[PDB]
Amino acid sequence: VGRLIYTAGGYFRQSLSYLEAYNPSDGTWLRLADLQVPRSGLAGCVVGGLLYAVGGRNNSPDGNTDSSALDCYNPMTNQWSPCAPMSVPRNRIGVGVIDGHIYAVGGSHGCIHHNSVERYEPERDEWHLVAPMLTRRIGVGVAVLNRLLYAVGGFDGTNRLNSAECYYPERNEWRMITAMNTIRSGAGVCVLHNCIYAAGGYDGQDQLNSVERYDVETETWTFVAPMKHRRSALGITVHQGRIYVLGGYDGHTFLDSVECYDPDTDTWSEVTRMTSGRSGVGVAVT
Ligand SMILES: COc1ccc(S(=O)(=O)N(CC(N)=O)c2ccc(N(CC(N)=O)S(=O)(=O)c3ccc(N)cc3)c3ccccc23)cc1
Repeated sequence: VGRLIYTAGGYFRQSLSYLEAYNPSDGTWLRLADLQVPRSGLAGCVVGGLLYAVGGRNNSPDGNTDSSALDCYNPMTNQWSPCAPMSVPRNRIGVGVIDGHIYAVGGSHGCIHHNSVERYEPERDEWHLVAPMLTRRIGVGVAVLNRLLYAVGGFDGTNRLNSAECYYPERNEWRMITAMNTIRSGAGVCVLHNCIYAAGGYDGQDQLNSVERYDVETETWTFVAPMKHRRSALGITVHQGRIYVLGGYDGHTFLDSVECYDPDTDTWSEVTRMTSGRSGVGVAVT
């Protein structure tokens, strides 16, 4: 009877179709309607209390194909419903919500490394392209803060990135903001109390466990306590003023651990474990 952390899809051995939700007050997991097609490297977001699944890579009998798909899940009806697909496929995608619109940002088609972002209008059920990013980004993290969209880290097709750019919908243009002190692709990026948090990811050498935040007051990146477990391609969300990071890859095993970050005490604790270790999930809280 509360807001829940949903995790859709993921990977373990092959692409996953699970939808599950976690209740933080009683620490319990719920099993909900599976995705109609299994996907990993998708992103999740919530608009108008609906759960949208964006992008990822399909796994199917035809083959493993990068997805263009947008699908919408209603917690009241426990039902998945297809919507209009994006202009292009996008694996390793990031998404953010501004003014009840979904921004699909970056991602990979084959090895087209996208730098185009498109915006979906739920009422109209339409996707319309907007200004493309300055940089090509896949495995990119996205965050919205004061109606400004941030794309953080990723891989441009040749380099792993520590830059981050910020989108002013007002002007429909992108500007580069201060780079992170760490190169992160596949990171977890969320907003919490006027900070963007980039957590884990891959710097090109090893999977990361460090966490840094961009304080927009200072437009500079600080380090904070690190996670207990290295993890790349994690899912991240914020719930009741704490950060949650779910699963991911450590270079060795597919994590099932869920860690919770208290900004007040600047510490991480492991609050639970998922039912199955996985990575590349989409996460949203409604
Ligand atoms: C073989 O073992 C597996 C390890 C992970 C998975 S996955 O389910 O999580 N998955 C599914 C997909 N490709 O769609 C993904 C894989 C790699 C990514 N990165 C590349 C990027 N950002 O471009 S990475 O930086 O995080 C990274 C780099 C190197 C290593 N060794 C590990 C991770 C992803 C980034 C965002 C979302 C998903 C990603 C499946 C098998």
